[PDB]
Amino acid sequence: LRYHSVIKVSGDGGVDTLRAEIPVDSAAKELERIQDELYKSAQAVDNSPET
Amino acid sequence: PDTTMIQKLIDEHNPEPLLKGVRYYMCENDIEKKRRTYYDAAGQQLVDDTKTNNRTSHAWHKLFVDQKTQYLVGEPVTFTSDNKTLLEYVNELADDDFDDILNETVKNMSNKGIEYWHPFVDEEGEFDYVIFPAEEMIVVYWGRVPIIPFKNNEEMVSDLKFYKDLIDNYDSITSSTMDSFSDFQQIVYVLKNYDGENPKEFTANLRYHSVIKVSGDGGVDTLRAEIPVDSAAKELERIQDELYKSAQAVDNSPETIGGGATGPALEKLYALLDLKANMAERKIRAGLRLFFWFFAEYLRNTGKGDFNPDKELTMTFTRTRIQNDSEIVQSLVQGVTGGIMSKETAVARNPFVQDPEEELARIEEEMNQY
Amino acid sequence: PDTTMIQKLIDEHNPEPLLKGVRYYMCENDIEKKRRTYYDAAGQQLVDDTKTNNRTSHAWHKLFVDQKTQYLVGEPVTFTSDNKTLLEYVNELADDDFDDILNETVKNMSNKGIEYWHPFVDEEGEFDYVIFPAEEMIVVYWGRVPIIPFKNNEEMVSDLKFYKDLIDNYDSITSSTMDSFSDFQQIVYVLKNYDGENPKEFTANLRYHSVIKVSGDGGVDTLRAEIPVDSAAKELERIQDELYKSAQAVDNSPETIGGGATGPALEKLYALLDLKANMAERKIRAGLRLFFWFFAEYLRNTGKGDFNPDKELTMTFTRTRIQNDSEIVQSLVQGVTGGIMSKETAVARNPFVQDPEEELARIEEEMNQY
Ligand SMILES: [Ca+2]
Ligand SMILES: [Ca+2]
Ligand SMILES: [Hg+2]
Ligand SMILES: [Hg+2]
Repeated sequence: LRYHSVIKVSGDGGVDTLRAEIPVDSAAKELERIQDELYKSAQAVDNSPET
Repeated sequence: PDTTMIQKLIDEHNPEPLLKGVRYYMCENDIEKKRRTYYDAAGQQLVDDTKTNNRTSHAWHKLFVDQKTQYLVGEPVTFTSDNKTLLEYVNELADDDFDDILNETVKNMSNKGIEYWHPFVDEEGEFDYVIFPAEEMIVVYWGRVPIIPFKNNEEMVSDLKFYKDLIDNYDSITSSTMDSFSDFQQIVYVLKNYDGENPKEFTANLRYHSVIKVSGDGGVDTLRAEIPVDSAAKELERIQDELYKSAQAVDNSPETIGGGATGPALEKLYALLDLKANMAERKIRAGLRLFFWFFAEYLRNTGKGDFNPDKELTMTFTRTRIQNDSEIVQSLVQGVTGGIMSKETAVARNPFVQDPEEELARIEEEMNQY
Repeated sequence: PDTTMIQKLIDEHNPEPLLKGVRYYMCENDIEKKRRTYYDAAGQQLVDDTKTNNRTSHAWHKLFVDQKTQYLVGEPVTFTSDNKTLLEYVNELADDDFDDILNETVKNMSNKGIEYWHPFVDEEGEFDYVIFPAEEMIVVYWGRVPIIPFKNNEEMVSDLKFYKDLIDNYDSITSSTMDSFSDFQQIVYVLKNYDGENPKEFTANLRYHSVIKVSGDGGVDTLRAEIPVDSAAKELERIQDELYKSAQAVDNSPETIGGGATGPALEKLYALLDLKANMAERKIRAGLRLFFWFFAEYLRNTGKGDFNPDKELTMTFTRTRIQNDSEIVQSLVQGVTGGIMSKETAVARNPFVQDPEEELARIEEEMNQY
C-alpha cells in the first residue's frame, strides 16, 4: 500500500475506510453563543463591525 | 568579580524564550518541526519518504508587530522644552538615525519581550548609543547601571505570547489540508478477485494500457483521499478573527457592510490597537526618559551645561490614524459657524494641516490682503 | 592580505540564500523541481514517462516587488538644501541615470535581502558609481570601507522570506489540479469476465470500432480521474488573500462592495503597503546618506568645496497613491470657505497641482488682472 497503489483482496471481501468526523459546524455554532455570553458575563465592549 | 559565577550565569542563561518571537517574525514556526511518521515492525516510529510533508508557517506575527511598530514610531518623535539650548542638543542627537533605530527597538522589544540598548562615549569623544540585543544580556540587581531597558510589557514577554496558540493552530490546519491536496493525487486501488497471477502484469498493464483485467465476480474499487477544505475553511475563518482580537491589531480588509467610512466606524476599527499602543507608549517613554537622563549626565560632564530632562523636556508621539477628513472638515466648519469653536482650535484640528503655527499665520496675511 | 583565506572565504560563501528571491522574481519557483514518480520492482523511486508533469510557478513575488519598487522610487528623489552650490552638484549627479539605477537597487534589495553599490573615480577623473551585486560580495568588520550597503531589512532577508511558504502552496495546488485535468483524458477500463481470448483484439476493436465484446454476466466499468477544481478553488482563494497580507501589498482588483471610492476606503487599501514603504524608506535613506558622504569626500578632494550632506542636504520621496481628487477638492474648498484654512496650504494640498510655488503665483497674477 505504501509503495504501490494496491491492496489485494479475495473472497467476497473488500476494504472499508474509517475516517474521523470533524465537528466544525456544531462547534462553530456553539462557540458563537459562548463568545456572545463571554462579552456579557465579562461586562466588556465588542467593537466588531456592526452587520 | 568572579570568573566562575560568570560561567554559571552563562550556562544557566537561555535565549529560547526571547528568540521565540524572533523566529515567528521570520516565519520559522514550530510547525517547521512537523514530520509525517509511521510505525515499523516492532513499533519504531519512523518518518516516511512516501508522503510529502508540507509545513506552512504563517507571517501573522510579523504583520502584527510591524503594524504596532509603525503606529507608535513610524512618525518620528517630537520634543518640546522651554530650555532652548537643551532643545538644540536633543534635536541634533535625535531626529534621523535615532528614528530608524527606535523603530528597530520597538520591533525588537515586541519580538523579544525586552530590548536593551547601551550608551557610550565615542573614540572621537562624542556621545553615542548602540543596540544591545537582550538575548545576549544578563541582568541582576555614571552613578547608575550603564544600560537602558525598553520593556514590552511588565511581564517582559513577547507579544507572540498571547496568540502563539492561534498561529500554531492556523499553521496546523493549513498544512494538514495541504497534505490532503498532495495525497489526493495518489489513488489507491482495491483489487477484488483479480484475474492475473503475475504482479508484474498489473503495474505495466495499467500504466501503459488503459486496462485492468478482472475475473470472477470482483472488480476494482478506488480509495481516494478526502480533502477537508470546507471544514478547514470554516474554522480558519474564526481563528483568523480571533487572531486579530487576541493580538490587538487592525484589520483593514474591506468592509462588506456599508458603514465603515464614518467617524465611529473608524474609531471602532482601531480600538484594540489603540489599546495596545498606549501601553507600549508608556513603556517606551519610560526607557526613553532614562535615555535622556544619560544624555544629561554626558552634557554635565562634557561641560555643555547642567539640565533636568525629567522636568524640562517633553516628548510627543504621533499616530498614523485613518480618518474621514471629509467628515471632520465639515464638523469643524459647522462648529466654527455655530460659534462653539475658535478658528485657532479649528485650524489645529484640520486634517489638511501640518503646522498650526504657519497656517494660522498664513490665513491672517491672506485677510490683510483681501 | 592572504590568498589562502581568500579561498576559504570564497568556498565558505554561498549565494543560494541571496539568489532565492531572484529565482522567484523570474518564476523559477521550487515547484519547477516537482516530478511524477512511482516505484520499481524492489522499491526504486523513478520518474514515469506515462504522465504529464505540470509544474506552474506563480509570478506573485515579482508583482509585489515591482509594486514596492515603483511606490518608493518610481518618482525620482528630490533634494533640498540652503547651500546652493552643493544643491547644483547633487542634481547634476543624480536626477536621470541615478533614478534608473536606484529603481534597480530597490528591486534587487528585495530579491536578495541586501544590495551593495560601489563609488569610484572614472578614468576621465569624474565621480562614478556602479552596482556591486551582493551575491558576489563578502563582508567582514576614503577613510571608511569603500562600499555602500542598501539593506532590505535589519535581517537582510529577501521579502520572499515572509511569504514563500504561501507562493509554494499556491504553486503546489495549481499544478496538482493541472495534473488532474491532464489525467482525466486517459480513461482506464475495468474488464469484468472479458469475452475475447486475444489481447490484440481489444485494443484494436475499441480503437477502430465502437465495440467492446463481453460474455458471462460481466461488463465494462470505466475509471476516470476526479478533478478537485472546487476544493482547490476554495483554498486558493484564502491563500491569495493571505498572500496579499503576508506580503504587505495592495490589491486593486475591483470592489464587489460599493464603498471603495471614499477617502478612508482608499486609505485602508494602501494601509499595509504604506507600512512596508516606510521601513524600506528608512533603510534606503540610510544607504543614500552614506552615498552622499562619499560624494562629499570626492568634492573635498577634487577641490570643488567642503560640504556636510548629513546636515545641509534634505531628501524628498514621493508616493504614487490613489486618491479621490473630487472629494479632496471639495473638502479643501469647504475648508477655505469655512476659514479653517489658508489658500496657500490648500493650493499645496490640491491634487491638480504639481508645483505650489508656480500656482500660488499664477492665482495672484490672475487676480491683478481681474
Ligand atoms: Ca515551510
Ligand atoms: Ca513551469
Ligand atoms: Hg493564546
Ligand atoms: Hg510565511
